[PDB]
Amino acid sequence: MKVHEIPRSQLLKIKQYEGSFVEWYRDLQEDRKKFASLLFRWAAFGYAAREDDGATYISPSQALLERRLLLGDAEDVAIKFLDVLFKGGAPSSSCYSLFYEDFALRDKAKYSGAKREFIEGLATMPLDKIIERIRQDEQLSKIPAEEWLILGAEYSPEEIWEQVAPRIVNVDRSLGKQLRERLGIKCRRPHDAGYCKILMEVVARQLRSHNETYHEYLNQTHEMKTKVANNLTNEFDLVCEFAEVLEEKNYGLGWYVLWQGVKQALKEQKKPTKIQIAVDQLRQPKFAGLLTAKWRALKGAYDTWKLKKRLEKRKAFPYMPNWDNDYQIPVGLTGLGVFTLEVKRTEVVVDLKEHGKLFCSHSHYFGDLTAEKHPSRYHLKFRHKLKLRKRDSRVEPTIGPWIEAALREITIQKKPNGVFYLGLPYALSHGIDNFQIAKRFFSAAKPDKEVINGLPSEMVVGAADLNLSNIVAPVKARIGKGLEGPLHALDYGYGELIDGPKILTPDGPRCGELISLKRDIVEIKSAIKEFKACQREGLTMSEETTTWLSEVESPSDSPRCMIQSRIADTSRRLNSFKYQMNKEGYQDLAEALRLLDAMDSYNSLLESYQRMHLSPGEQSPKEAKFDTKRASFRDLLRRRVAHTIVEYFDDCDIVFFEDLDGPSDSDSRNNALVKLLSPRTLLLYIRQALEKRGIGMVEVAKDGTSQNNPISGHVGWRNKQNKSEIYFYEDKELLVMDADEVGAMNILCRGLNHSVCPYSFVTYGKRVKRFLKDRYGSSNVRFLVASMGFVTVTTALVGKRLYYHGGELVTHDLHNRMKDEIKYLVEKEVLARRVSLSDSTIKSYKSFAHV
RNA sequence: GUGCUGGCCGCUCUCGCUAGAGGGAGGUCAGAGCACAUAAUAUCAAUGGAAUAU
DNA sequence: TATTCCATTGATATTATCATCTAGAC
DNA sequence: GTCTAGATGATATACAGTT
Ligand SMILES: [Mg+2]
Repeated sequence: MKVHEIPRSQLLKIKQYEGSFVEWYRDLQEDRKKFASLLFRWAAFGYAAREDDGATYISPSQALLERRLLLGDAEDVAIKFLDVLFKGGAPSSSCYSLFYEDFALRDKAKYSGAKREFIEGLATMPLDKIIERIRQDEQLSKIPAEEWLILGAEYSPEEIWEQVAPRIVNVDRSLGKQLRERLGIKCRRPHDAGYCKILMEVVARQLRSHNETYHEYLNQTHEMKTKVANNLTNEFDLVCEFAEVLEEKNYGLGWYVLWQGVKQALKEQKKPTKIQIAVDQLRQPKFAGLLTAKWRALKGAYDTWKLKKRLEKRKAFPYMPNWDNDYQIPVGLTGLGVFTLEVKRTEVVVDLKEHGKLFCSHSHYFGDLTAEKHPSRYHLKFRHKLKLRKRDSRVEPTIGPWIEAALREITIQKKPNGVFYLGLPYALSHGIDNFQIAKRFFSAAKPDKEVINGLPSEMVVGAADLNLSNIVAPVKARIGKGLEGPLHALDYGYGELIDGPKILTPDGPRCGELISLKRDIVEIKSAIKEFKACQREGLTMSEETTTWLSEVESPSDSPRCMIQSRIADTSRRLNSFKYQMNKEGYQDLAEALRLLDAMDSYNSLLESYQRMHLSPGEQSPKEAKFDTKRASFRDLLRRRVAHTIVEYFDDCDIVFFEDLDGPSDSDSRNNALVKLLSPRTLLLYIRQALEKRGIGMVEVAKDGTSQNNPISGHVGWRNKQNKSEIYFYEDKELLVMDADEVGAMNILCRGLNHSVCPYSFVTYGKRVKRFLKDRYGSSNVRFLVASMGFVTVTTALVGKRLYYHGGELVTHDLHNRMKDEIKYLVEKEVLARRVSLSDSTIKSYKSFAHV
């Protein structure tokens, strides 16, 4: 009902409504706001003031003192009510009596089946079984186990229940009624049970969300403080002193600034540098200790200082939440409210008994929808259809497969434009077989034996590489117990390829022009930027820029006029591209990504151009625009990419992906480029789309999955001029391979290996511990260097990278030497040989295999 | 059902004019295939522009 | 190279998406 | 009967270069 079901949702537009629906909705929202605000004060939370960006705050003690005045003598009852409501679950399903005026308490506990079977089996149960059964139930725990034994022995179950039922009644079910009579709580409709139930559960949801957020926030602050306090060295003190000195000159620190300043301080300089204040401060005697520090220590000190600066920036408490926006109001079938669903020829009719009827329209998402009524649920059957708004289009209509789901609740919500929407959250049912093998077997370093015994004897698996160009590179294989082949699945057996590595979709013809357009936009931006500077000091623009600007036909020759001619020409081309791609439905995804990049650049060009007249000293801030067209196009592209991958892999069980990193902090130089791929949300969408078809997804370690040889495990050199080719040197021969089919193959190799074989590490964690225990004798070992950089593990080095190439560990230097050897060999234009990874003459894939 | 496109004409703004470029609302003429898990709250990091300094 | 102000975007955590007894009715 | 509405319901699946 909940363990093996997958929830999804979609909306229907409410065309019209009868009865007093709007009054009911408005009353619910107003009471939600009021009582959420009140119960936030009953639970004395600290919070930061919103008006001054959290400079000041209200301590928990002041909130506690104000609560003592607000509640008075009901102080203790409210605390118990709040504890029960915050814990949640079934023991708190009777809190709606805080609002309901006609609430009546039953004086006996419910005769549930779990207690029927307990009482009916008292005769045969020994004392140890009895005490172990009732040590977790708070109702049954009200009676000692020995008394249970005498009751079972001397009395019949029919009279046992009568003797016991009043004794084990839950005494926290009457707390709300105690508060309402004592504080005079009144809601808008105190004689409607469903109204009170819905209101209480919505308010409780909001308060529980804030409770969990608040506690994790207060925990994380202390965690950060302890982590800062555990790392204290001399370099940290020196870096703190250096950072303070720079802030007095309004300069501030950075990793590049510190590193390059230390680099440039040793060498005497003549020409002034971009980082000159830092260099001048670094040449002072009091920072001599920074100039002789080792790189690892300097990096660690910088990291600790960065953590300290982030820690000092946090507020004391989170903001008080804003309750003003509307909530989705849920109504169900066993008590929350009452609704009936009727699918008609042209409408969907939702019947709320005494709050009117809602008439809704049909979707193409819920195509050919039918609903069948069952005792406490609806069975939904529908399909997806193409929406073609053009009446006479040449596209042949398509229809998807059937979908069967279970519906038990509905939601109602109002959009800010004044339209009402009905949400239908349904649940799909699939076997939890594929999702448990992915989480318990393939994500574990050492799976337990009973997991291994339950695995099937055959599997189909896949792997894929995702990039900004040639978006997807997939590979499909089949593994099984008792099979033979090049692929070795750890703890499971062997397997052989089904569909070798390839590139699913190459880039389109229009990708070349969409880069020239962005180059032109950036060049115009530079022209504007230097025109302003030359205007300020009464100089003249350089001849190169004037020659470039004069290439477009213009009605004048002054620079401002030439820059405006260039901007008009550049947007005539962007609009043409947008129109042409929208005409076809955005067939190519790489072209769409390039178009998005060009549009983003053009927006900055316009923003710069609008401020082309400002005078020194005066600032101009950004102006708010209520535009959401870019966010709806960017989202459409991510969903379309997730669909291509899931459509390719529709017959697999497990799919392997590398866990990519999202945009980074200020120290990264290319995080504007990775915001455009935007990888983490793409992975989320891929997981959601695979999960709708009962396919498991695993994320494997990514370091070195683009540098090892899939066949022999040797390192290669990836060309800098062209990133789509990688070169290897084996058997005194030079070989070349595609660097996207190498990534997919290495991802498949690491997935089948549970990511235990490392690419590089420091002289541990579960993966490295298992690798050390299996490849070598034991996990408690030390390392000594030998020969020309090879390492021998013995049962010394500290803090050094060690790489695994070809089955042996090697030191950092030998890895550099091998890559350099390949580089010098290729620089001499030595002809290489093409190797295909889908060859059927390959006898073993040795990449990331330690056994 | 939700989402994503241009040309042309007035009006109205900001900037410039040896000269035009851009924004907003509206009218009109066209274009239009393939995706869809729906919400509330909180928190962190960056992107772009402008001014300032070595 | 750095600082400050605006508005917008990527990402990650919480809260959610009912079942079964009982008392009245008719 | 069988409805249909209100008050009450045992505990709990990993790991740490890449775009
Ligand atoms: Mg790649």
